[PDB]
Order: sequence, then structure tokens, then C-alpha cells
Amino acid sequence: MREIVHIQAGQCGNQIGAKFWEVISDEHGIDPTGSYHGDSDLQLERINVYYNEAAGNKYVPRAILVDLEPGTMDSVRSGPFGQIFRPDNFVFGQSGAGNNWAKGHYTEGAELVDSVLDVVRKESESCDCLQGFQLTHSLGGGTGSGMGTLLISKIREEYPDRIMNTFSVMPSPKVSDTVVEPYNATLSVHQLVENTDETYSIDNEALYDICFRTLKLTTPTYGDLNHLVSATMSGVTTCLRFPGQLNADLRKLAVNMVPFPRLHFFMPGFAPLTSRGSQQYRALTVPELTQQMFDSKNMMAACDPRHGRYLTVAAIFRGRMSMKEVDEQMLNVQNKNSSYFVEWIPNNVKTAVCDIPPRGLKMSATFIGNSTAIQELFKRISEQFTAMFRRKAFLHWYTGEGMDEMEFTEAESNMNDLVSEYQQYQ
Amino acid sequence: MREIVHIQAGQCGNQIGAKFWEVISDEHGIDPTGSYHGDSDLQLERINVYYNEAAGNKYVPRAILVDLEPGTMDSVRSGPFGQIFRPDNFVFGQSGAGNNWAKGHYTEGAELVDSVLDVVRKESESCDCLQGFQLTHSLGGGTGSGMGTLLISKIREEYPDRIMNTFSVMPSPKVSDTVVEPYNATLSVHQLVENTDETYSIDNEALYDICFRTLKLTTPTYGDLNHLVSATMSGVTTCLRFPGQLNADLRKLAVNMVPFPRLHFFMPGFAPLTSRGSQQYRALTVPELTQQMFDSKNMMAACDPRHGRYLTVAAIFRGRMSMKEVDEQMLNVQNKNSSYFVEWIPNNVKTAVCDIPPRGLKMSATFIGNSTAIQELFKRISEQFTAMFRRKAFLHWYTGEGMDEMEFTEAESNMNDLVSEYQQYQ
Amino acid sequence: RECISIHVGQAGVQIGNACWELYCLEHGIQPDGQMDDSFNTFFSETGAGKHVPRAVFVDLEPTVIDEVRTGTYRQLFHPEQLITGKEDAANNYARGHYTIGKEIIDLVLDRIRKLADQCTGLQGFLVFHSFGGGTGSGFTSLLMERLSVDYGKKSKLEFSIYPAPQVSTAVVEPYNSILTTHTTLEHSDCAFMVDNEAIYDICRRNLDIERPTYTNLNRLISQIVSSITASLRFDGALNVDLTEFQTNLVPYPRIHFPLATYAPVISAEKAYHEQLTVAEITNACFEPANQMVKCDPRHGKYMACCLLYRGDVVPKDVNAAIATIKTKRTIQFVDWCPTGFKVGINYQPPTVVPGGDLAKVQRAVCMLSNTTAIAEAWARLDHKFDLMYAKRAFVHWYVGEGMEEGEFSEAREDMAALEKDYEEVGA
Amino acid sequence: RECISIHVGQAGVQIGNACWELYCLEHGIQPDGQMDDSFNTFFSETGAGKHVPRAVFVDLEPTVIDEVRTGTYRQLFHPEQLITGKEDAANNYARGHYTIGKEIIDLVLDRIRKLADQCTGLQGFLVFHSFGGGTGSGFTSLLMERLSVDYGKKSKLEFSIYPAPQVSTAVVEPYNSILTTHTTLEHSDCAFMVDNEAIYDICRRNLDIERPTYTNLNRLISQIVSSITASLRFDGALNVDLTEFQTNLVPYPRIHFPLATYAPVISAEKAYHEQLTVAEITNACFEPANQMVKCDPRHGKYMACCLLYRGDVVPKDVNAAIATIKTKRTIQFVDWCPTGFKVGINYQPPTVVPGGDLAKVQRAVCMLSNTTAIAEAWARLDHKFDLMYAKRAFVHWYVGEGMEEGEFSEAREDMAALEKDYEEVGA
Ligand SMILES: Nc1nc2c(ncn2[C@@H]2O[C@H](COP(=O)(O)CP(=O)(O)OP(=O)(O)O)[C@@H](O)[C@H]2O)c(=O)[nH]1
Ligand SMILES: Nc1nc2c(ncn2[C@@H]2O[C@H](COP(=O)(O)CP(=O)(O)OP(=O)(O)O)[C@@H](O)[C@H]2O)c(=O)[nH]1
Ligand SMILES: Nc1nc2c(ncn2[C@@H]2O[C@H](COP(=O)(O)OP(=O)(O)OP(=O)(O)O)[C@@H](O)[C@H]2O)c(=O)[nH]1
Ligand SMILES: Nc1nc2c(ncn2[C@@H]2O[C@H](COP(=O)(O)OP(=O)(O)OP(=O)(O)O)[C@@H](O)[C@H]2O)c(=O)[nH]1
Repeated sequence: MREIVHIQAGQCGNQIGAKFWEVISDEHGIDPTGSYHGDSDLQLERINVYYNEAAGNKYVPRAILVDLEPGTMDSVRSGPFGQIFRPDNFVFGQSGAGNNWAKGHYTEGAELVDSVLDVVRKESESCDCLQGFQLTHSLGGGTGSGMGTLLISKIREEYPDRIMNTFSVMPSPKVSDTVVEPYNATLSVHQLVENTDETYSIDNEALYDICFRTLKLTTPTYGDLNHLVSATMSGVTTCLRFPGQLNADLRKLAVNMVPFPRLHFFMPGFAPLTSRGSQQYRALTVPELTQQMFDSKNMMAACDPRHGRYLTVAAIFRGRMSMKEVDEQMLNVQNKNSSYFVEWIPNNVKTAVCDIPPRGLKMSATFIGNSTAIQELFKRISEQFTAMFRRKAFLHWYTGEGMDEMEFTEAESNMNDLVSEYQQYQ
Repeated sequence: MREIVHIQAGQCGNQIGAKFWEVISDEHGIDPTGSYHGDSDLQLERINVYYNEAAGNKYVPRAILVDLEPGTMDSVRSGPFGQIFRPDNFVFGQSGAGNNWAKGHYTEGAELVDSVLDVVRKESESCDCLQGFQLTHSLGGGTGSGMGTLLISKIREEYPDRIMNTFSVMPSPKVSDTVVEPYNATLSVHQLVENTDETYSIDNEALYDICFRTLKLTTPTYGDLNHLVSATMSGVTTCLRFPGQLNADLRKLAVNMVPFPRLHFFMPGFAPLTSRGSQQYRALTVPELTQQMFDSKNMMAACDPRHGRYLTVAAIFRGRMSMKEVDEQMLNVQNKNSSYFVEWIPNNVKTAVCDIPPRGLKMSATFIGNSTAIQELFKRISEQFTAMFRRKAFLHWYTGEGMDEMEFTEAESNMNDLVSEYQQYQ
Repeated sequence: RECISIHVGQAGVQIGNACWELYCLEHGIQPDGQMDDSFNTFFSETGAGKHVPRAVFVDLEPTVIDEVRTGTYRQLFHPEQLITGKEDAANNYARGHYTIGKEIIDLVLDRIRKLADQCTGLQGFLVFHSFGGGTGSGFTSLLMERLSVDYGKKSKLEFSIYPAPQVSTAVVEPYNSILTTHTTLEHSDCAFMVDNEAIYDICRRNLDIERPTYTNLNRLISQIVSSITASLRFDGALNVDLTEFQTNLVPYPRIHFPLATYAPVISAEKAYHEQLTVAEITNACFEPANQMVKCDPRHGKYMACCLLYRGDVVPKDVNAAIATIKTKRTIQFVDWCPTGFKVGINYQPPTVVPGGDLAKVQRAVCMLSNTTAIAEAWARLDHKFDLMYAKRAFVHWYVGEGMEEGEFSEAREDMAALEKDYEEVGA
Repeated sequence: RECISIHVGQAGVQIGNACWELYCLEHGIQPDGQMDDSFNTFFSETGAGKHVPRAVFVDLEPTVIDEVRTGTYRQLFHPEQLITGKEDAANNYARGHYTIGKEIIDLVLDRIRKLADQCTGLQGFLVFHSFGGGTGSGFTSLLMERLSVDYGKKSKLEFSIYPAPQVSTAVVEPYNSILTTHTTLEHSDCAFMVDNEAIYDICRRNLDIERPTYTNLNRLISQIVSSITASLRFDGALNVDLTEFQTNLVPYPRIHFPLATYAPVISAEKAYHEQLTVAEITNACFEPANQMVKCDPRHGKYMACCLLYRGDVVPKDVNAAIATIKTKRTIQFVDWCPTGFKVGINYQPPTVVPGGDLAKVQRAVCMLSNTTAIAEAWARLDHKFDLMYAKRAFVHWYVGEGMEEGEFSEAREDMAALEKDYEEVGA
């Protein structure tokens, strides 16, 4: 019943996916080995949506891990929940992509796509009815940006009716850990904009600003950012994972959030986020949660939403709360900031609720926003790509795999079309 | 059950035969006196293939030694394992051949053939079923090249169905310790090519190059070369001497290695061969063994195999090993060097394995190759023969025993036919 | 209801030694020879509290017979059943068929005749051999000719090992195969073929054995040949006897060349992680790389299929499995047999050897499928044979045994007729 | 994931002897040769409890090979790996490339080929040499030409020592450098250059070594070449493989000349008094006098930069460090690559030799930077070459080896083309 296929590609992709599996396993009450030890029957009522039943009351996740180096597979296998994953799903090559989109999309991608296609086909055949394909990858680097895009294209060809959901991390000008990162982003967005139905755009500097501002952590590592993004990844999928008074599945939120096929790059968010020492001095009531949802600094993107206008937003709550309070809070939010919402839609807000919050919190929520503010992050990457491309810099490696400059020109034209599309409705 | 009749002729022939008996006796755990002190029952399971049971749990070898001087018999009797041999088999004349083929074939050969024929007949009658006649001799010199050829001819007449195996050492232009050596080689090859079924061509300079390259021995005597050739002599006969997952007897390897009756001059090889001070820094795994088997410098012949093409090769392994690894190693060997294998045969490789390796080594192998590269070593001896023969040099001694120049002309024509035969299939 | 299992050659005797341990462990017989109707098919009763198999191991060389005698399963087998010759076959069909065979077939025929006379419910025979070598081709053809002329109507299950395309053990294998198949075409009721590289790959990719051996290869082969007769051995909801493999799977008297495969194959650590149900094993058995022969089923079509399940499996789920497999359009069946499925179930589950590579699985399936994919392999074998035949390579050994080029030409044109029949029936 | 490290010349073999002790101490390998995946990149496993490196030390003269054999690291290395010639190169590119090379390259190519065949995860090769002399120029060019024609696609990391402006060890160094760079321009994927006076000054001003030696110079070079591959050797939060140095740092197929530097460099007593954080080391690595080549980066611009950190360092502080370095306007980046930073981190910290000059530091960084500052050094080298070329100085030795003035002129115009390309791309 509405099973979900999970696929993980790239270093950051498999890391955040492993953290997502860890946190949802902790929520469901699943041991690291794979046994069930939960207290509530609702956890076992919808364990089949991700985990496959196995002998001895054991549960194995419907997870596919694909990486072009053995190191990431060794790390995630040596992690706290590495043994729960299926050993058969550990498909991997030998040579890395070397931060090249062409190597990941043409040379090694062609060699590994036939190896991963039958595996995802077997996992799709195992479940009763696949709902959608959830993926995690990075526009930066070569491995994710090539292989995940090729895998998305082949799965789109194989299942042109199912939902394609992606949680994509994309670069920033203030934090950029790769020289070929604008090129990889410009090549990957051309495939993402046409194939994928849903896309959550995540920025590393946004999470760093979150951890500086509201978490106030002293030594923030990638583990904290993985837990941060896993919160929204669980928030989006809570509706099908547990019952609620107003359920909103992936297709239900997509129909509200995707007014046009191309304008499907969202701006995820999550709250409450506070330090352990400041938890006592905060009221967790729904107005103080809702103001944090719509706070400019609380979003997981570097863009300023006040510089643009929201096309449409969605709030998925968790925990027992008053529907009248949720309704009037969203009413005053959309009313007092009418300048920041587009006038050509009467109601730019979607609401959903689940009746089982995360462990350790009484109420929580996640924010998914589609707004014109993403055009800033798009156009900065576009001009960064153009400055390097206008003298044909960093292309002699790409030409080795048969890749042409016309493909880069097409990608630049697609980026121009996308930013002009976002500028049209502003 | 498949007994073997061993015959030894010439100085080098009886020396390498005595070393062969020594090493196989050490492998079987046989005392120098003749008593059995082995640990494994498999050694005694097929001790009857060579040794004859005697009273007091004593074992005597089925060895015949024949030499035209008493000195070689005295030396091999005074050797470490001289006493184990039967005193009755020590048949010998008084006068030497003086490095003359005619004296060994006509004068003293006729006098000693009747003395050795009844002895080999008695040894053939003693066993239940003779398998084949294994012989060792030298093309150089007169004694071996005449008497062994005459003995081979008479045994071929007496047993036209049994296998005739020879481990023949032949000269080289860089190392030639006899003036009448091309004449003796040209006379002996005419008898070898027609009568013998199998023939392992061995070159002294090849063994010297081995001892310089891989053994790095400071003072290499003939004893090291005897141990070197004894390794391949035991390697070929291990299959009938011990069980294996894929046994290949002498007839089994002959059927694969002899595509035509005349093209039966093989190129024996053995590995691992490494110094004692460098054994710690070399892995004995089967890929590093297999590359050493097919290495150009590792073969026991002076010919460059890369200058020609293999008609067919056979690899007899010893020790526990993975058949998949052996199969894929032979696959990539025959694939990556397809130019050096004849295209008119789909598979130019034979494989066999035994489950009991030599003592002191965990795995080992022997290589038996039939290739067109032997035509180089044939034609150099042919032109060396022709340069001396065209002025009738070194023939007034040969004419004394009734030998005519028409026989030398026939031998030269046979050599021309043999080298043209090897050139046809290149 | 009995059947005698004879073995020829090194491959045959090794398969017999690897499989009879599995049979005796399944029936609970200790190796000494002692501990009601389940063991009656393959084991007799020697007076009181002792058993003996209905098998004979014949080989021309004694190197396999003496080690079988001096191994660990000494008291289980009869001393006189283990037939031994005197001379090597040497990868020679003619030498294995004419010179060395004639002095031992007189004993072998009398021995099988007298050990079959005491039996009364013999359904047929199963012969283990390998046409890729000399003994398993020559002696097998020699015995099967004079067995077909004598019995004829009784069924014969052939089990042969064939060489890979890129790998080969011998060098005269295409000569041996094309010579012996000329006789195997008319006398063999059905012959299952196995490729070495396919069974090397099946334990590499799935079982995760990086350094396998022939014992590990033969263990799953023993599991297959035990699972086909498990229906006869043990009671089942829908039993299938040995005559089903003749009647249902042989649509024509000469097109009797099915491929073989098995599922699930899984290591011990992966077994506890992967769940076992009928759907995944049914999808894997029809998977092309999961077969025991290096042939592409996608290039051809399936003519017939018999599924034989073992373990606690209901009929409903396997019916749904074959239904969804039929609706799946990746595979393609021939229009001459739309109802080309024969499902059968046995309650007795698969067993596991102590210390063996295979793991405990609650259910399993064996898939013997008649298809036209073997036509490409036969054409490949003929193509590589023709290159050596044009140069008359390795012909002097055969013609020095007693044969000529006439039966070589008859073998060539018979293989051409086989290809003609296969391309005709695949239309 | 492996890589083979070959060494040529006195400088190469001395650097290898100075660095493999550091590698063995890092991996815990005693000099005798005995104590899972960390050492697999550089050391093999021979049977049980013994290792051997993936390296070869080749030199025409035997004066280095015999002392390496009779030193203290005798049992660690394979005795056959240490290749030795018969004749002196004598600071002669032609003699090292043509006369003496031809009788040992046949052995060297076969040895590297057979030791690479057993390997399967080879990422590439790294060659240690020095173009300032004869052997490290001639034999290096001879081997790299016939390695590029054979393999080609595989990566090659060149490590060269170049002369200072005011100091020079030899007198024919500009002839050797300009001759060998004509071949190094097309076949070397990337080549790190080091100057003698820069590495003399780095241990003078910071490490406070008033009287250093070549061992002290080579210790930090070994630290650098171990730290670049520490990401491959040990797990990290953001690993970088050997292909990153090809893909990210080589924007054009011929502009592949980065400079190198390292931080922190500090003595034992000063280590306890100076604090270690990312900010000061990031400021010091871009400091111009802290570089390993006597070139002014202020005169030119940085084309690309890869930072590789070792030790317990989070990503956030290094991100802030590169951010403030970008905002700092003392340095200047080229407009053709605004995203000119590639940050990577390894958890395994730097090690210290017992009794070595370097001190224990909780974190460290290596900075390989592609910049146009080397254009001035190349123009200086060509300028001093032209003065001797006009007088035909030291030409009789070369023309008495087999060469002529034609390839000298081709080397001159190729260096002119290199300067043309550098001044074109620096605009
Ligand atoms: N929030 C997190 N971001 C990460 C993490 N690891 C890397 N990254 C960021 O994502 C950027 C690129 O993503 P990847 O590390 O996966 C590069 P990829 O594996 O796809 O290619 P190759 O490693 O070259 O084969 C990278 O520069 C970081 O800014 C992480 O664990 N958490
Ligand atoms: N590998 C070995 N080669 C040997 C040995 N002894 C001799 N030879 C080589 O074989 C060549 C000729 O073989 P022989 O020594 O047997 C000469 P032969 O005894 O047959 O004739 P006469 O001694 O004149 O009666 C000889 O010139 C050597 O090159 C040996 O012990 N080992
Ligand atoms: N799959 C498999 N094949 C085997 C095994 N043992 C032998 N074979 C095959 O059997 C073939 C040769 O069969 P035979 O003619 O009987 O060889 P042999 O028993 O040694 O007979 P001779 O060489 O004539 O003495 C080889 O090419 C192998 O591929 C085995 O254990 N498993
Ligand atoms: N940094 C550094 N450079 C070195 C070292 N040893 C040698 N060199 C350099 O190497 C250059 C000469 O290289 P080679 O051609 O190999 O000199 P060589 O090994 O003596 O060869 P021949 O003189 O021809 O016998 C010198 O100019 C030095 O600057 C060293 O230990 N450290």
C-alpha cells in the first residue's frame, strides 16, 4: 500500500540518506540489527511503506546505495546502522568520477546503470504498489550530478506515471568546495528541470547559518546538518507513514505545490530548532512555532524570501493541536504579509497534520515553499557558470568523453529560461 | 596399473635421470637404502607406477642405466642414491664412442642392443601394463645420440602401440662443448622425428639464463640444472603419480599437444623459481605464477616465443587452488596475446591439476608448449651442419664404420622438411 | 518406483561422490551404511539395518576409482560396483568408444542387468557424463547405443557438462562434442547441459565465493538432480514422476535439449537479511544471467517450462507468480505452446550439508526449460569446429584409432540438420 | 585503489629513502618487514605477515643502489626492485636518455608491467626525479615517453627539483631543463616543482635549523607527498582521490605547472608556545615567502587552489578561513575561475619521526596552487639559457652524444611558446 523506493547516490547523498534511515528507524522503534521493539502499534501499522518483512521478526530497508568508490560504502557499512541495509544493494564501481559530470553520466554511468536498473526493478516488483522514487544527490561534484541524473532519466523512461522526488543539495558562492561546481550544477539542472516532478533545493550555507543562529552549536559537523535535513525528509513522508486528521501524501502536496511542471524547486524548512540550554525559555505553542516556520532566517535556503513572492507554501504539522489555531495562524500569516504573497492566487497556503509527533518533542512542523526567491540562487550560479564558460575554461577534460560545447550552451539556455520563468510570475 | 619403463643413456642423460629419481624418491619419502618412511598414504598408493615391491618392505626402481664407459656407472653408483638402483640393470661396455654417432649406432650399439633388449623386455614383463617408455639423452656427443636412437627404434619396432617419451637436451651456438655436435644433432633428429611420439627439447643456455635471471646463483654447476629439469620431469608425471580433480596422463597431454605426428617437439617450463633470499618478497598466488609460466625468459628453451606463434600449450598445476582463478587466468592469457596464438584453433590451452604439491612449496606448475619458435633453434643447427658438410669436413671418421654421405644428405633433407613444416603453420 | 544412477568419467564420478553425500544426509544414512519408502527409490535394503545405492561408477583410468575406494564413503558403496578400466581415454572419443570400452562393457552390461533384475519398479536410468572430454563422450555413447537397442522404451536422463565460449579445459572438445552428439541425438530421450563459466558466475555474483572449486560447483548440481527426483522420493501435494520430463517437455522426438537453472542461491549472512518468497525466486530463475548455460534466452523463445518447487509453498502464490510472469513481456514464449507451464510442488524442503556453502532456505525451485537459445551455442560449436576441420587439426589421433573423415562429415551434416530443425521450429 | 611510486636519480632515490621510513612509521611497519586497507595502497601482502612496497628505485650509477642495499632498510624492500645501471649520466640529458638508458629500459618496462599486472586498482603513477641534473632528466623523459605511448590515459604525478636564481649546483642545468621540458610539456599530466633555496629558507626562518641537510629538506617533502595521498590511504569526511589533481587543477591540457607549499612548520619548543588553528596556517600557506619555490605570487594571479587538511578539523572553520582569504585583497584571483578553491579533509593526523626535526601538531594543511608566477621563473631560465646558447657553451658534450642544434632550437621555441601561453592565459 503506497510503498516508497529509496535510492542514494553520492557522498553527501548516502550520508544524509543513512541519517534519514537512522532517525526514522529510531522513530519506528527498530533495532540496529533489524528487529522491532516499538511500543505503539501505529509504528508497525505502516512499517511496510519502507521496510520489507523478513524472517525472525526482522525488517530490512528498501534502500539502494550506489557509489562510484568503495570508501562511501565502507563508511556507511561501518556506521551505526550499516548492518541493517541489504548486502545485495551495495552496488559500486572501482574508479571515481573525479568531480566530472561527463564521467559520471557517460563512462561509468553507462557501466553502472545496467547494474542498478535490475536492482531497482526487483525492489519495485517486491512491493505491492510503488508510490514514488525518492532520491538524494548533490549538484556539486561529478558522481551524484551525473549518475543520479542518469538514473532519474532512466527511471522516468521506465515509469512515466509515478512521482519523482529529489532532495538535491546545491552550491553557494560563499561556500564552494569544488572548482567544477558551477559546471556540474549547470549540467545537472538541465536534467532535473525536465525529468523530476518534485525537487527540494538545499544549501549548505543555509544550514550553517541555521546552526550559528538558532542552534548556537560550538563545533557543528556534517552530522548535525544530516540530522537537520533528515527532519524535513521525515516531515514530508510522515503523512503516509502515520494517520492524521488531514492526510497529505506526496502526490497531495505536489498537486498543491506544483502550479506548473517546471516551477517545482521548493524551499524546505523545519522547526522547532533551539539549543538544549534555551529549551526551557521557549513556549512550544503553535503561534511561536508558526512564526519560526515563516521566519526568513529559519529556511534551509540562502535566498531572502522577502526579496521575492511566494508562489505557494505548505505546512505539515505533527502532534496534537487545534485546527482553529492552525487556521487562524495561517490566516494572519497570509494576511499581514499580503505584499509577499502573489495576488493572483486567493490562498497560497496548504495545511496537513499528523497525530504522532517525533520522540522527544510534543509538537513539530515542516515548511515546503515554492517562491521566486530561488531565482537569486539560480542566477548567481548561472553567471558563475558563464564567467568560466565564456573563455572555454575547464572543458578539455569534458571533451575527452565525447561531450560537446553545444550541450553546455543548451544548459545555459535552459538556465536562462528557468530564471526568466521564475521572474515572469514575480 | 599404468607402469612406466625408465631408460637412461649418455652422461647428461643418466645424471638428470639420477636426479629425477632422487627428487621423486624424496617426494615419496623413500630412504636411500630403499625403505619407505613417508607420512601420506597417497605416496604408497601409487609407488608401484615406478618402484617394484621387494622383501623387507624394500622398493627398487624400475630404472635401466646404459653407458658405453664404466665411469658414468661408477659415478652414479657413488652418488647419494646410487645404491637404490638394481645392480643387474648396470649394463655397460668397455670402449667409449669418442663423440661419434656412427660408433654409437653401428659398432658398439649393435654389440650392446642385444644386451639391453632382454633387460627392458624383462622389466616390461614384470609390470602389469606398461604405459610408455620415458628416455633421457643428448643430441650432442656420440654415445647418447647413437645408442638412445637405436634403442628407441628397436623399442618402437617391439611396441608400436605404446607411448615413446623423450627429454632430449640439444646444443646451441653460444654454448657448444663438442666439435661434432651439429653432425650428431642432425643425425639424431632424423631418428627422433620419425620414431618418438613425444619430445621435450631442452637447451643448456636456456637453463643458464634461468639461473642468472631468477635464481641468481653465484656458482651454478650441473647439479642445479639437473634439479631444474627434474622439476618439469616430475611435473609431467605427477598426474598418474597422484590423484587430481582433473587428471591428465601422458597420453592425455599428448593428444592435446600433438596436433600432427611430426610437430611433437615441446618447450618445457616450470615455476616458481626464485632465490631463497627473495622468496619472502614474492607472492606465490596463481596470477603471479601464471605470468611466470608464460614469461618469455622463464621457458627452458633459447627461442623467443614472441617471434613465433604457439601451436598449443599445456599447464599442469600442483597444489590446492581455485579452478575459476586458473580458468580466468588462462582466459586473459590467451585473449590479451591473441596475436601470439594461432587463429585456426579456438582454444590453444590445456589444463590439468594435482592435489599434492612438492614438499617445501604450497603451489607449483609446469608448462609444456609446442610453438613455431623452435624452428629458429632448428635452422641454426641446420646451417651449422651445412657449413661443415658442404666441404665434407669431419666425415673420414664416420666413413670408417660404413656410414655413407647419402645418410647425411637424407638427414639434411629431413631437417629442411621439419623446419618448413614448422614454418607452414606460423 | 526406482531409478538407477550411473556415472562415467572424472566429471561423472566427482558429481556422484559430491551428490551421494547429499542423498545420504537427506535420507539420514550415516557414512558407515546404517541409520520407510523415501529411501527405497535410490537405496536398497541389505537384510537388516544396512543400505546400498542403486548406482555404478565406471571409468577407464583407475585414478578416480582408487581414491573413491580409499576415501571416507568406503563402507556405503559396494566394493564391486566401482568399475575400473586399465587404459586412459586421453580426450579421445574413438579410444574411449572402441579400444578400451570393448573389454569392460561386457562386465558393465551384465552388472546393470543383474542389479536391475532384482528391481521391479524401475522408472528409468540417469547417466552422468561430460561430452567435453574423452571418457564421458566415448564410453557414454558406447553404453547408450547398446542400452537403447536392448531396452529402448525405458527413459534415460542425460547430464552433460559443455565448454564455455571463451574458456575451455581441453583442446579437442568440439571434435568430441560433434562426434558424440551424432549418436546422442537419436538415443537420448532428454539431456540437460551445463556450462562451466555459468556455474562459476552463479556462485561469484550471488553466493559471493571469490575462490570456488569443483566441489562447490557440484554441490548445487547435486541439489538440482536431487530436487528433480524429490517428488518421487517424498510425498507432495502435486507429485511429478520421471515420465513427466519425457511427455511434457519433449514436443518432438529429436528436439530434446533443455537448459537448467535453480533458485534461490544465497550465502549464510545474506540469507538472514533477504526474505524468501516465491515471487523473487520466480523472477530470478527466468533471469538470463542466472542460468547454468551461457546462452541468451532473449535472442530466442521458450518452447516449454516445468517448475518444480520444494518446501512449504501453497499452489496459489506460485499460480500468481506464473501468471505475472506470463503477463511480463520481457520474456517471449512461442505461439505453438501458449500453455507451456508445468507446476509441481513437494513438501520436503531443501537440506544443507554441514559446513557447506549453501544456506538454509525455507523454499526453493528448479527450472528446466526447453528453449531455442541452445541453437546459438550449437552454431558456435560448429563454427569453431570448422576452423580446425579445414586444417585437419587433431585428426591423426582419431584416424590412428580406427575412424576416418566420413563419420566426421556425417557429424558435421548432422549438426547442420540440427541447426536447420532449430531455426525451423523457432519460426 | 593503489598507486606505484617510482624514483629516478640521486634526488629521487634519496627522497624515496627519506619518505618510505615515514610511510612505514605511519602504517606501523617495522624495518624488518612485519608489524587492514590503509596500507593496501602502497604496500602489498605476501602470503602471511609480510609486506613489500609498490615502488622501484632506478639509477644509472650504482653508488646510490649499493648504499641503499647495505643501509638499514634492507629487509623492507625487495632486493630485485632496486635497479642499477653501469655508467654515469654525468649531468648529460643525451647520455642519460640514449646511450645508457637503452640497455636497462627493457628490464624496467617489463618489471613495472608485471608488478602492475598483479595489481588491479591502480589509480596511476607518481615519478620522483630532478630536471636540474642528467639522470633525472634523461631517464625520466625516456621512460615517460614510452609509458605515455603505452598507457596514456593513466595519470602521472611528476615531482621535480629546479635550481634557484642566484644558486645552482651544476652548470648545465638550464640546458638540461629546457631540453627535458620540451618532452615534459605534453606527456606529464601534472608536475610539482620545488626550489632548493626556498626549502632552505623555510627551515631557516621558521624551523630554526641553522645548519640543515638534504635529509631535513626531504623530510617535509615526504610529509607533503604523503599528505596528498593520505586521503586515499585513510578515511575522511571529504575524501579526494588522485583524479582530483588532474580534473580540478589542470584547466588546460598544457598549463599543468602548480606550485607547492605546506603548513605548519615548527620546532618542538616553539610548538608548545604557538597555538594551532586553521586561520594562521591558512594565512601562512598563501604567504609568499612561505612557498617552496622562489617566485612572487603578488606579481601574478592564482588560477586554482586545492587545500588538503589533515587532523581533527571541522569543515566550518576552514570554510570561514577560505571565506576571509577570498575577501582579503592582498592576493588576487583570476577572473576566469572565481570558484578557485577545492577544500578536502582527512581525519588521520600528521605523524612525527623519532628524533626528527618536525614537531607534533594536531592539524596540518598542504596547498598545491596553480598560478602564473612560474612564468617569470621560466622566462628567467630561458634568459640564462640564451647567454650560453649564443656562445655555444657546453654544446660539444651534447653533440658528441648524438644530438644536434635542431632540438636545442625546438626547445628554445617551445619555451617561447610556453611563455606565450602563460602571458595569454594570465590576461
Ligand atoms: N550537509 C553535508 N554536505 C556535504 C557532506 N559531504 C559533502 N558535502 C557537500 O556536498 C558537496 C559535493 O557533494 P559530494 O561530497 O557527494 C561529491 P561526489 O561524491 O558526488 O563526487 P566524487 O566524490 O568526486 O565521486 C560537497 O562539496 C559538500 O559541500 C555531508 O556529509 N553533509
Ligand atoms: N644440464 C647438464 N648438461 C650436461 C651435463 N653433462 C654434460 N652436459 C651437456 O650435454 C653435452 C653432451 O652430453 P654428454 O656429456 O652425455 C656426451 P655422451 O656421454 O653422450 O658421449 P661420450 O661421453 O663421448 O661417450 C655436453 O657437451 C654438455 O653440454 C650435465 O651434467 N648437466
Ligand atoms: N563441472 C565440472 N566439470 C568437470 C569436473 N571434472 C571434470 N570436468 C570436465 O570433464 C572434462 C574432461 O572429462 P574426461 O574425458 O572424463 O577427462 P578424464 O577423466 O581426465 O579422462 P582422461 O584425460 O582421458 O584420462 C574436462 O574438460 C572438465 O571440464 C567437475 O568436477 N565439475
Ligand atoms: N632537494 C634536493 N636535491 C637534490 C638532492 N640530491 C640531489 N639533488 C639535485 O639533483 C641534481 C643532480 O641530479 P642527478 O643528475 O641525478 O645527479 P647524479 O645522481 O649525481 O647523476 P650523475 O652526476 O650524472 O652521476 C643536483 O643539481 C641537485 O640539486 C637532495 O637530496 N635534495
